[PDB]
Amino acid sequence: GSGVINYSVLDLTAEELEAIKHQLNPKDNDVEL
Repeated sequence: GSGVINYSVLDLTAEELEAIKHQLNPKDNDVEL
């Protein structure tokens, strides 16, 4: 019954947003959704 974190951000940075789009150097090594 692990809790879930609420991540709701709109004011994202260009450098941050671009980083996700590229998905370069990920962190999730196992169990990905």
